[PDB]
Amino acid sequence: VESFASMLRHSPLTQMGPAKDKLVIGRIFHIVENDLYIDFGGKFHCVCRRPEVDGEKYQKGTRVRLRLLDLELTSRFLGATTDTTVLEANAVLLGIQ
Amino acid sequence: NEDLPISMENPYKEPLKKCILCGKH
Amino acid sequence: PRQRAIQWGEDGRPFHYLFYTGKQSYYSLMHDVYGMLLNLEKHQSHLQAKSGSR
Amino acid sequence: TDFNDKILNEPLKHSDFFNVKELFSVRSLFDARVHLGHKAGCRHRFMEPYIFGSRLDHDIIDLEQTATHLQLALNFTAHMAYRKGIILFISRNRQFSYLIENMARDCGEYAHTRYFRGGMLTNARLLFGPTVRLPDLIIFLHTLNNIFEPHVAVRDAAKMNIPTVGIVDTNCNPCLITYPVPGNDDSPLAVHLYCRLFQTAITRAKEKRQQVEALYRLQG
Amino acid sequence: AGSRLETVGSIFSRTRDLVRAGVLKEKPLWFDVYDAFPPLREPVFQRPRVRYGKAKAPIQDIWYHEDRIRAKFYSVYGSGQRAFDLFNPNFKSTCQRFVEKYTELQKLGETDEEKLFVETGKALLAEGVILRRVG
Amino acid sequence: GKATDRMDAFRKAKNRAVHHLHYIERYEDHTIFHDISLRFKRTHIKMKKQPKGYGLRCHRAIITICRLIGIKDMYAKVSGSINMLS
Ligand SMILES: [Zn+2]
Ligand SMILES: [Zn+2]
Repeated sequence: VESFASMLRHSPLTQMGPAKDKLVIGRIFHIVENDLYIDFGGKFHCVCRRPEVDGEKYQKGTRVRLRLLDLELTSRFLGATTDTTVLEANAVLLGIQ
Repeated sequence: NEDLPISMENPYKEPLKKCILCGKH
Repeated sequence: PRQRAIQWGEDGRPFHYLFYTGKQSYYSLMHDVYGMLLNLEKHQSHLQAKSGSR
Repeated sequence: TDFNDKILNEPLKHSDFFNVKELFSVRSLFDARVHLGHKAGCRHRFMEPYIFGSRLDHDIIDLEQTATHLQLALNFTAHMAYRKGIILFISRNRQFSYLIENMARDCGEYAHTRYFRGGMLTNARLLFGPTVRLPDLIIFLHTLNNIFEPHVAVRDAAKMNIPTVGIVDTNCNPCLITYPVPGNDDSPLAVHLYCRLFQTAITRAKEKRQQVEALYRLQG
Repeated sequence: AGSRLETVGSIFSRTRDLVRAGVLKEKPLWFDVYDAFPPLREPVFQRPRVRYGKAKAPIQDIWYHEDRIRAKFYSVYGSGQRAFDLFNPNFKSTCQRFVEKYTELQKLGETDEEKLFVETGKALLAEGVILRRVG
Repeated sequence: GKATDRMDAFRKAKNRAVHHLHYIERYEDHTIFHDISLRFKRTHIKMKKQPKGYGLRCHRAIITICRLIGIKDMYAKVSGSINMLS
């Protein structure tokens, strides 16, 4: 009896509303000894560099806090028929858990 | 059934920024 | 010189998995070293969580 | 041999011989983040009747016609591998190039997530040798590569009369694809679903071949 | 294999006309697999165009009253102390609980929105959760 | 085809033409169905439908390619530019 509208009407991405200054939790899936790719959810993921404090604490599978900005964040140019996609979210990190 | 999308006034819109002297003479 | 062996039989299916790409052994070795790299990364993560020649 | 061709055309009369209905669920596709899409500016032209609506400049791919076109694509790839077919995963993407190549090796298939040169499947008479059996089926999990431009393998497939079952998202060109299906292909947990559904299709096509080999071997 | 003209149209009709001619005396297997289970649209080649004039995109959006409720909630208060967990399909955050309380109070029978809003606020304050708002 | 020698150019043209084929539906294998009035670049070609009791009042190359295809009764008319490939 479950249709399609009721599936995304109660979806978290529709409950959060706008993606501007929202407290979201994420996980770590890949580290390139410099960046902490946080996969909070959705289509893309967030990126951030290693902070000066708690460097060894953030490992693969660390629950942190993010401000959650634009999910895709794209912008068209002058002479471009379409806009490019960076596949990045870029959210400001807050604290631990 | 009654969960169809309705095109309304489109919320999530903050008041546009005005000038620093628009409200004065 | 070392003649190139035949990788396909009478049925037509090649014997190597990564054959429809020009280079087969090079890409297989690349896949193997990438697997070894990710295995070493997983082993290093597990170790951190559970604490002449040319 | 007429008996060898009659046993192959028997499951064609059935609307769902392999039973590909219980492989997915109406609720499992929602938890895997499939209905998601890009922005409203990067939306391709041939992508209007495949989108249910927008959610703050975010198109939502409808799962109603998605599951309809998905079962018609899985059933098409099932009968190909059943009659000694050759598949090829061509998806130039630098994020999951390891999981795609291993699923084709464990099941005895073929993958191609590397750089595409020039005269591969087109000029096969002076590259791989004299006569080479070209793959009669190419699976495009990621149509757009790392430059945002339609790949050349989908253009050369229709040239040599070769079908292609690809996964079109919202910024591709689903014109030369004979079995398109609107669906996201950029989420980490989403691409693991399509890669596993294609693995289960092999376990019901080539592994199910033994069920019909014993029927013809009774005579000699 | 056969005709190398992909700009004409779909491959099904071209292969059918090539087999019906007499130059290719071999029935393809993929052709039989295709005609055994036809899809819904022939893969024809259509040259993309660019919109001009009054031609727009006939793609409707998705909006509800809950969006306006959450907008008013964010304008009055702001972000809650609970973090959104997108991994849980049925994750009830602060905004979801707020809109559920709002709709279950509206189902009664009142016309003033400010009274319902302050009633929901007092109810959520006296329940247990304390929304640390700004001054 | 394009090459340096005549025989090599002919061989290249044949090898490229044996791989590029089309298909034309014919009414009774002598005349096409309806009449088409289309244009290509600056070559306005227009043909009609003729019964079995009619000759071939088309261009030399047009008559040649229609005999190669299988058309025996057709009346065409070209105007504007006089280009072969177009
Ligand atoms: Zn002003
Ligand atoms: Zn792509």
